[PDB]
Amino acid sequence: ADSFVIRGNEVSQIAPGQTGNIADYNYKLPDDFTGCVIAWNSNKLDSK
Amino acid sequence: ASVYAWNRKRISNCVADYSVLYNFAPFFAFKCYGVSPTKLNDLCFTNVY
Repeated sequence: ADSFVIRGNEVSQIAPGQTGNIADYNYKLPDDFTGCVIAWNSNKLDSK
Repeated sequence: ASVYAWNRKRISNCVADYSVLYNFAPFFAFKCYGVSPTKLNDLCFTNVY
């Protein structure tokens, strides 16, 4: 597991099919991959 | 547009550097249940509507 945080518009884009800024420039997940994705609220705890 | 008499902007004979459109602003849906919306460069489209 790796620490990660990204936009709430792109929090639903965690699937390895959304190829773009999130994938080609930030992090790409291989097609033959096994793993889980979990998340919780972090907007009020850290915001400016 | 207002959605009651929707038009069809037919893209004529030209070149649609799709990466230029992807360089403008982030996209929200980007969901394409067809051709892969990643390698939209090296295949040729007859007409776009």
